[PDB]
Amino acid sequence: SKSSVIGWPAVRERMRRAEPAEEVGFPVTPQVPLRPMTYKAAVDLSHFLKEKGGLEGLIHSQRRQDILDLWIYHTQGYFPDWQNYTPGPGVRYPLTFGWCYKLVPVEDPEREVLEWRFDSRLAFHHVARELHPEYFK
Amino acid sequence: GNIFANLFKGLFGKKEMRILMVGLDAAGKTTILYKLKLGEIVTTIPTIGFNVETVEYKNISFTVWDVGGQDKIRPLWRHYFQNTQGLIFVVDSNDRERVNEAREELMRMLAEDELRDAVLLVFANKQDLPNAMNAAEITDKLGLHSLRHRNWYIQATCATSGDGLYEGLDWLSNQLRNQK
Amino acid sequence: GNIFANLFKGLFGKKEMRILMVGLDAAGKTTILYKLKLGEIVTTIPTIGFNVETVEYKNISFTVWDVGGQDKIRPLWRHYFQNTQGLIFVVDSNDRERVNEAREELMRMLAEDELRDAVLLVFANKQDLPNAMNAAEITDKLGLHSLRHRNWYIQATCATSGDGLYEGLDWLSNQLRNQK
Amino acid sequence: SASAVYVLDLKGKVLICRNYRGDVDMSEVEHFMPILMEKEEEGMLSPILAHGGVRFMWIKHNNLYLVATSKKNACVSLVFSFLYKVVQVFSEYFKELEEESIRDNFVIIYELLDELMDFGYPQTTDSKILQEYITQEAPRPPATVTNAVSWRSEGIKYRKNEVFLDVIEAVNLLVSANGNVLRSEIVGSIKMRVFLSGMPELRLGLNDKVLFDNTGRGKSKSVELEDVKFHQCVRLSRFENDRTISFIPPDGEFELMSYRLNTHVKPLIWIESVIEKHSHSRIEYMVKAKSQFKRRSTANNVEIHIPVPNDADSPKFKTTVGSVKWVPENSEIVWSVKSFPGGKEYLMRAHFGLPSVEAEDKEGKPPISVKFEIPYFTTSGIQVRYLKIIEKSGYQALPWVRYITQNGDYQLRTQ
Amino acid sequence: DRKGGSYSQAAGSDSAQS
Ligand SMILES: Nc1nc2c(ncn2[C@@H]2O[C@H](COP(=O)(O)OP(=O)(O)OP(=O)(O)O)[C@@H](O)[C@H]2O)c(=O)[nH]1
Ligand SMILES: Nc1nc2c(ncn2[C@@H]2O[C@H](COP(=O)(O)OP(=O)(O)OP(=O)(O)O)[C@@H](O)[C@H]2O)c(=O)[nH]1
Ligand SMILES: [Mg+2]
Ligand SMILES: [Mg+2]
Repeated sequence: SKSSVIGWPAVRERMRRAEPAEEVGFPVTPQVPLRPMTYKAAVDLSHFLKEKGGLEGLIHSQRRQDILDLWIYHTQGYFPDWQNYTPGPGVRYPLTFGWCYKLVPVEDPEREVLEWRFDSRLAFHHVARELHPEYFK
Repeated sequence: GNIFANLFKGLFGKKEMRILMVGLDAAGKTTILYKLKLGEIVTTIPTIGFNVETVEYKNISFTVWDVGGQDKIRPLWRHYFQNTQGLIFVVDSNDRERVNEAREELMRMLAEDELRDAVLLVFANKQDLPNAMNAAEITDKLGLHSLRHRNWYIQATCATSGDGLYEGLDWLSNQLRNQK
Repeated sequence: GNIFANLFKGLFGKKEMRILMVGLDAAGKTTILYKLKLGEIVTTIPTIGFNVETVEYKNISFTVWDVGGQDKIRPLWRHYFQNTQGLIFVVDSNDRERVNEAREELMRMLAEDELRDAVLLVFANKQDLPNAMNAAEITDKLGLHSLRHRNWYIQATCATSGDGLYEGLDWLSNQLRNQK
Repeated sequence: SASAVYVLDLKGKVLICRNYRGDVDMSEVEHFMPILMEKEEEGMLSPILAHGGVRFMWIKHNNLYLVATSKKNACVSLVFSFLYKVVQVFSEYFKELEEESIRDNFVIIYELLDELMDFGYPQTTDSKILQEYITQEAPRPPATVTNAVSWRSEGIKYRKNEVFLDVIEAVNLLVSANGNVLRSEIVGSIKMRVFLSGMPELRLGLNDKVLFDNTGRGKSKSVELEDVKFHQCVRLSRFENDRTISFIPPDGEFELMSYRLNTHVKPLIWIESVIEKHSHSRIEYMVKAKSQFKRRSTANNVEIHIPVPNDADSPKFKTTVGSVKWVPENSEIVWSVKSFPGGKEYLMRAHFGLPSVEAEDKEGKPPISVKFEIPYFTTSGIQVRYLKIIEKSGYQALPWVRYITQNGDYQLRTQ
Repeated sequence: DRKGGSYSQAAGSDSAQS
């Protein structure tokens, strides 16, 4: 994906610029399909982020996560809802199965510093689903 | 990339700029806008909504959007805050009772972080009666010197005569453009 | 579109214009209208309603609609304001008691927002008795100089003879028509 | 519990009537017209009339009054539902609702009326199902009506499986004359035109606030619909359990779900109107329209209706953008705009004369209504997630849907 | 094309929820 590779450097720079701690409406591109990210797609995205870097070890922040989700939605049409973290306290596991990224403490749950960490077993083990069976339906 | 087209356009004039027209009702804003656009004293009913026009002078197309000062239209000025580069406040020195209301409305309008790059533009309207104050008493009453990070200038313009509008336009152009 | 037909019509005269006849009763309005249309002093009863006629002079058809000055007909002048472009006022300088009433009626009629494009056309009627005032004393008493945005012209005409009617017509043509 | 449903005409002539219980004489229809005339002339006219002990409930159709007489304390709501179903069936079978078709298809009309309801109890209401047994151009009744699935006919085969959805938005704004918006409600509409083979069972999934909260994803933009009403094919139990939207789509265009919730956002269009009406001299229309929608969105076919004076004449229009046409039939000025990009600001200055003679009676102040319709715009932010299309035979579906935003009850109170 | 918003392809279910 040439577009994803091109957007990765700018996205990483924007995420780094934003510290760790205006227009209204919901415009939609015409004919662009919209659907949630798949497990295989999530695994591929996690692998691409790990290979390109800038995602593993970065301090977790709401603004950076929102920017990354918006960039992913713009570049692929995947809804920015699969990049969710498991409830704390402690390590936050990915909400969507197949994701290779997770948030772990680096030191109230909101005051805890979290960092994105790669996890290959997440794409194969549903740790978040086991922890929260009710949330998975 | 090449920017030869931009230089060619600027050699003959490309910058246009923008402007905003806000203030209390019956403050001469509509008359000032009409004089800037046409140059005649036109009589109109009170501005229920707003008027948008453009003025071509000094190679800059200063588009000004007049806004009324009605009670139901006072909170409607937030729609013009999107894609705005300037803001003009029209004072009414002949209305002592509405001076406090105009000051409160101006403070509310300037207390928004969205309108930060728009410098202050205060015009003294109704400069035809002896009761009108000078260019310093009105500024002192409004406290224009206490506006942090705001470039404010007081200019006196007469709606009936039209004098002083050129000075205000030149000041606005100098604030917007910082070139030769 | 083409305007060749309009130019061809205007080559020999196309503009017509309009006129109004207002004033108090027994002010020589009917006699003045008869002299303008016919050229003689015709004795007529008080104008209960109105008289409508047209006169062709200087290639312009100046339509004249006489309006009475009756108490029940005083408020009926608003009906004639529609589709009216000109107005001629006839004063009665021989009625000192009715002078104030005529001035008040003129002020009330001059305070209409619809009647703005019509300039002042004051006719000094009853200019045959020694008690008749001059062309400035009547204007000063009526305050014609205080009519802002009103093109007023004072002309004295004698009902018995007819002197000055041509001068008033020429002044009206010059004020209305702005061509060579 | 209506005694007989009949179809009347504008002159009081009954286009067609069909008794179902026989407890009321057919001659009572003659007294319906004088009663309606008296009620209208006295302001007491209501859809449900009453001729002594018999109530004559009627509704105003395109050209005729669907009067359904009744004698006992029957279900008025049931009668209204039956009348609505009959109107929908007539619209489906007959493209026009006028006297030209009432007297033209009576042969099939009598059969349809007999089959639809019996003894005051409606029995058949599926227009597609009814078209398989009653035609104007007969076999045994279909088993789909007898079967549980009365909204998905089995055995339907199509060369392709294409379903066209419609995300219809209804922007209703009630702005008072004081400048404040009182009633600001947005009604969603999920209508799909399904054309596939077989009896697919749609498995709808969208960005609902309740569903996201239950799944734990209540942090992104999710629509919190105050009122969500599923269609007939929608299973109530599945939605009641875990918001499971599973139902068999019908063959053709149908309304699956219709969201309905209030809106706390700014209006898409800000209209400021001024009235410089001289006392019988002239009038001013200081109409200013501010587009509060996103600049990336354009309002196609914008028609801002501005009510002019009832006796106004000789109007002059001094506007900036958009054609202005004065329609004497509507007695209002329509600020017609072909395409209105978001953030646009159009200024208009109306000026017309008035008759010298004052009006004998007042005319009222009708509210100003706009007819904006900006498609491909989702103000509510509700995003469809997935549509589970499952078939017993097995096929690859290609669903389609379009989001359309239009102007609903967007009225502005006049000054 | 078509007025009212062009038709867009839809998914089958929430792939991110398993
Ligand atoms: N005579 C006179 N009146 C003035 C002068 N300047 C301002 N005014 C008054 O100010 C009013 C200005 O009206 P407009 O300019 O048309 O409209 P506006 O200032 O935007 O006020 P709103 O329409 O209510 O929003 C006029 O009605 C005048 O009465 C002046 O120089 N001379
Ligand atoms: N003797 C004399 N009387 C005049 C002269 N001018 C005006 N009048 C008087 O003014 C009156 C005006 O009469 P008309 O002109 O026929 O009608 P009018 O002016 O419209 O007055 P009303 O019909 O009552 O409204 C006459 O009856 C005269 O008595 C004049 O030059 N000489
Ligand atoms: Mg104004
Ligand atoms: Mg007379």
